[PDB]
Amino acid sequence: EVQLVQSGAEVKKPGSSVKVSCKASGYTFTDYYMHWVRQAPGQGLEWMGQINPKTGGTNYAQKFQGRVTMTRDTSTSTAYMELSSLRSEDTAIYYCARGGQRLLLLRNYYFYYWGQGVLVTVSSASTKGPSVFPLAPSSKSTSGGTAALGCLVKDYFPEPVTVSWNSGALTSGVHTFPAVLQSSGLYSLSSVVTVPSSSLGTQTYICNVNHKPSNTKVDKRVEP
Amino acid sequence: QSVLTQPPSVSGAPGQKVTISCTGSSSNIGGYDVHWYQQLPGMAPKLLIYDNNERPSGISDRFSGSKSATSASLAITGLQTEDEADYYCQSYDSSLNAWVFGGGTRLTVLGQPKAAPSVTLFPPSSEELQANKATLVCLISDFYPGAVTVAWKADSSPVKAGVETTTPSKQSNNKYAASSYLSLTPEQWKSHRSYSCQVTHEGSTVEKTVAP
Repeated sequence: EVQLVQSGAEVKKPGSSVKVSCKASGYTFTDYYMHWVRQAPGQGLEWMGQINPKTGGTNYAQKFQGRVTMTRDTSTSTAYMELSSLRSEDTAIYYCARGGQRLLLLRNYYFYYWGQGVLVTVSSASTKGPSVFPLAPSSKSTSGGTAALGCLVKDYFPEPVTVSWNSGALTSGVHTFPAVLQSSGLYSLSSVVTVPSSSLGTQTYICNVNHKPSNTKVDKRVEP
Repeated sequence: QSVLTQPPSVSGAPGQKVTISCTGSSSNIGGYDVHWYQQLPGMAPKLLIYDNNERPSGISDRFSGSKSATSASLAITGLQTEDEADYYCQSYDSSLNAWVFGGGTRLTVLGQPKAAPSVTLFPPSSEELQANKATLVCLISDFYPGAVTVAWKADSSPVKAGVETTTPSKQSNNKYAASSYLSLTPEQWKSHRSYSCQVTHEGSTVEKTVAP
């Protein structure tokens, strides 16, 4: 019935500014305060402030006083949160959430309706395609076996990358791991494929790695 | 960093009770109601309890809230795997003139058999070595519950430098996976007899080692 629809997902450099939008539908926009709540990844919830949609009046959380501007476009029923002088610790999911009714003297102060949230990633890193390296079959680390081989997708930015094997033909025994973020500001991941030892030399194994943000495709054949 | 205080994590067997504490002061909980949110992975927070002890429509009675002086508490009975989420308390602070949140409590529901991890350790490839880099890759999988720590040794000596380890992530089979990377110079790679990746799980260790 009421819906809060958000936009503005991106990857920013430190020093820049980002403007996130929250379009409200299903109620009279001007009847309720709108709040902004951020959540750095893996971390807690952080109230940023609120805006009165009728007047445009705002109240900002202490922490963000020098850097945040909340606005509203009543005609599009849209609330905006602009954060400036971004640094890496501003990497977060930014939510809008409806507050209590504007005119009520004692209004509710929980948040029932939330926007879906918008990821802002702040990094000094520049777009970088991965280097792909084969993880040659270690036969004596798959007890039972079979045997696991794979591909290391090293030093790319930003997320995401996708990997398949044999152009997607091989899907069984496939495990592609979540990426890690390094001190370089670059990501890395591995994809591995558990496979019958006697089939090592009979084909075989090609990892296809797609990194859209850099328009890089790598097809790495993994020899035993 | 966070004005209200919650325990970082709680856990329970399916069917059991868990309690999550939220502690504040006279300036917040002492003067205002406490609300609770359940955040499932990838979702916005979802109002779970409001005005200390009320449930929104749809929320099970297995969830109950209470408030007392300057703290509040969320009780969950008949714990279900579906309850696995992050829980936040929220109130308002009159001294700060601001909405305030707890730091969050991660609830794990132990809905699978305990399982030690499988550990696969890969040496640097010749290609990476030719790029004058070296990465050992330690892949950890099929462990439960999803908490491991990883120790790297160069021969017998621990290495802390150059180690980067992911947080555990839930596989499709409901067990967990994690990876750890050890960055080396190719000189470092060549100049030891071996490197080991030790994965500790529930006070038990599984180790793999490789050599140039």
